[PDB]
Amino acid sequence: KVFGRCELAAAMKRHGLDNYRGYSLGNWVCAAKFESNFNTQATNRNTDGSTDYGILQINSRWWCNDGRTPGSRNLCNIPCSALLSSDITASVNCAKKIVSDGNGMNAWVAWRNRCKGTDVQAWIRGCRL
Ligand SMILES: [Cl-]
Ligand SMILES: [Cl-]
Ligand SMILES: [Cl-]
Ligand SMILES: [Cl-]
Ligand SMILES: [Cl-]
Ligand SMILES: [Cl-]
Ligand code: NA
Repeated sequence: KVFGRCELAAAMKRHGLDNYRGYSLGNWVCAAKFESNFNTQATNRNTDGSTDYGILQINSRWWCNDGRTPGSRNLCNIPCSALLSSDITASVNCAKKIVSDGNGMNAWVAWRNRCKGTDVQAWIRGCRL
């Protein structure tokens, strides 16, 4: 599913991401924009052979099992395929674990480089929520 900007912002808000671990909603929408362009089916293979899945490009090295990342962990206890669903639940719940792990949203290198320090509220402007 490719989400619209306000649609995703509403869906993330319904799933408990507004102010989660103190990150306003615009952080989460900005991160998804540059990670996936709001496409739940986005995948990309990393240099080391692991693969990132879904609207927030969650990595099989640490977070999910795709059966093809030898020696990796599955800290969200999900198949990576779960993260491609039109329903964002699995992605959201796994993102909550990730952002709770010590490094906050810096885990998303695109968030650090493109969203952090910026006017992230712009990302939810004009949306009804
Ligand atoms: Cl947009
Ligand atoms: Cl695994
Ligand atoms: Cl959803
Ligand atoms: Cl933090
Ligand atoms: Cl990253
Ligand atoms: Cl509300
Ligand atoms: Na894994």
